[PDB]
Amino acid sequence: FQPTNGVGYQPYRVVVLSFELLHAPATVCGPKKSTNLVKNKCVNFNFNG
Amino acid sequence: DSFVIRGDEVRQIAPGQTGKIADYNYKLPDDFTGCVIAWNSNNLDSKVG
Amino acid sequence: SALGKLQDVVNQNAQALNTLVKQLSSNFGAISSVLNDILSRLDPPEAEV
Amino acid sequence: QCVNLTTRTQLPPAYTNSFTRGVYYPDKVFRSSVLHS
Repeated sequence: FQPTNGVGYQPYRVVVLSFELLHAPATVCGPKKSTNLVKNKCVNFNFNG
Repeated sequence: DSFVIRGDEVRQIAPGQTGKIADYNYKLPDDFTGCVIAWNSNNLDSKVG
Repeated sequence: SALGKLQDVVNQNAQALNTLVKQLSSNFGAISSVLNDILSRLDPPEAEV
Repeated sequence: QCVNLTTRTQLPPAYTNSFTRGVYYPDKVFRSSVLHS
């Protein structure tokens, strides 16, 4: 790699993230604020994604 | 609707994709019917210094 | 064995209901079999499809 | 370090019948009371 190279010859850093969703215990989750759990009634719920 | 952005944010204009521009600056709906036209402007919109 | 003919009807009715519940399980050629899962993973614009 | 244990010759392979042993869980999904293929 050289600084005078073209755009197609410039070095690009590639990071690929591979995921598996909703088939195992999740060590990592999105920053959604936890709310109180309400049971025995109709509610819109998001549990572990 | 007209604006000026940088190149790496141009893909953020397309509907369904997120970013700084898509989340905090300008958002298109998922059912958007229209066109996106982007062209280079480094000759006139770039100032020395 | 005399009442076997009547039982046939019970077997067939139950078998058919069972076959339908089994089909409800198939992914039908998608990324996921669970409807809540595909609503979770994707934004609308291809989730409708 | 190495020790050259030497088998003068390999004994002919012995074949035994596996008795329907060895089926693993496919994925970590809780399944109960079902015949899942």
